[PDB]
Amino acid sequence: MTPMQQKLNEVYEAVKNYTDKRGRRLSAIFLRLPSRSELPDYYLTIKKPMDMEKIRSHMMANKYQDIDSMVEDFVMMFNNACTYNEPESLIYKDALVLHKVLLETRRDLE
Ligand SMILES: CC(C)(C)OC(=O)N1CCN(c2cc(-c3ccccc3O)nnc2N)CC1
Repeated sequence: MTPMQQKLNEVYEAVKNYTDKRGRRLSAIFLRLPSRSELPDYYLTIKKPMDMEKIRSHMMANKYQDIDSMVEDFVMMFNNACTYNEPESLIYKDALVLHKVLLETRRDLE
């Protein structure tokens, strides 16, 4: 695997694997967004749906030319979560924390 592919897998795994101070894996809610059949209202609040399974499949299909492209999908996903849920909710706070982890991970790989 190229250094580019190694950095992509590392960024993805940092987000996926992060746990909080009590061991809770924050990424669990962001793996699979329910379909529009199951969750119509989300697809009207949210222009471009995104979840980690989609990011993972783009990564296995090498569709990421650089790291910036992967971060954009992650930031899109976390912005989506912070649009659909209110700031006081757990999912909003989990999105904010994983967003910070994402950027700190990209920075550490600079
Ligand atoms: C019972 C039924 C009505 C089907 O609802 C559910 O099963 N839900 C579970 C998922 N849930 C949410 C997912 C995301 C989310 C997921 C992946 C990526 C980004 C995201 O924002 N965000 N906010 C939510 N609150 C919506 C409600």
